[PDB]
Amino acid sequence: SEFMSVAVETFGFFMSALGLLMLGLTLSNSYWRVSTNTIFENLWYSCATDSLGVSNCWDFPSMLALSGYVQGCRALMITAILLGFLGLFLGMVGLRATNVGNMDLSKKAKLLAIAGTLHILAGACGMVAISWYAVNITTDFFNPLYAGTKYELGPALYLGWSASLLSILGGICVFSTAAAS
Ligand SMILES: CCCCCCCC/C=C\CCCCCCCC(=O)OC[C@H](O)CO
Repeated sequence: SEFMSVAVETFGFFMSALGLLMLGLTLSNSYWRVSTNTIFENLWYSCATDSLGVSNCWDFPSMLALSGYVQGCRALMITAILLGFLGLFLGMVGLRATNVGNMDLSKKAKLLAIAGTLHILAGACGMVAISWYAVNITTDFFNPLYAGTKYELGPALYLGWSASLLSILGGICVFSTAAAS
């Protein structure tokens, strides 16, 4: 019975770590959306590939981010990564075999529950940011009246959606094992 708890604990911990790492990869990924020249943007840069092949990038203007949804998506992604770091750290200390200080199993269980919640919240923040970003792009693309540039969903959004799910599912596992102590 103890093996099963440890296995799920270990599994959930590595899932959370994987989700956090991918969240960081998502935030720094160049392809949040691509013009259906060729324009591709993330939360930080707006770029353009001119004929033929040459690509240039400019910083995503802060007023544009503020007047839109980008600055909000920035805040949710940054929060998610910070929460995931706090969760990874506390989760690492909360593992059964871990000897950082000299805490009993009960104190470890409390830490795992906190770490578990942090990963769930991190996945939630990432989930909202990706979805918020995605809906804005999708609404414009399928709008006949929309005169502006139309974008496709970028690969990073599928990476972020996966990352968030991994964080949530991982956090659930860690939290479940914590409740059993
Ligand atoms: C174990 C966990 C490991 C993974 C966790 C990694 C956390 C950091 C990764 C990405 C954050 C940075 C994303 C890219 C930041 C770009 C900053 C930039 O150059 O911005 C230019 C300008 O300010 C824009 O307007």
